[PDB]
Amino acid sequence: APLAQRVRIMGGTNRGRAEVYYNNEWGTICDDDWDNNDATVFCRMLGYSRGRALSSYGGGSGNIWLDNVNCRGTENSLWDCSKNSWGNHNCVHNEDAGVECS
Repeated sequence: APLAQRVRIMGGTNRGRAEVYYNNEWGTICDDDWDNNDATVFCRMLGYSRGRALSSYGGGSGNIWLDNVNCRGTENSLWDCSKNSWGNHNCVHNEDAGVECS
């Protein structure tokens, strides 16, 4: 491993705006229907075991890629979740969803 893989942060929280990489650009997730099940799926992708949804975390820019995300909670990826068409939203970045992963 690189040295970069020989450090880690344990027993705390990673909290912030949830972003997703689609069509070669980072974009954000509207908080419409964004819930703990969605947050857990998102956080699982980063190797965490639980996510809590933070409504209207805000602060993003550019594309809003996802809206009305409706995960069962058991998906390995947001790509497996039911949601609006990618890039189909009626949102602004004040509504950008966040997560507290742990």
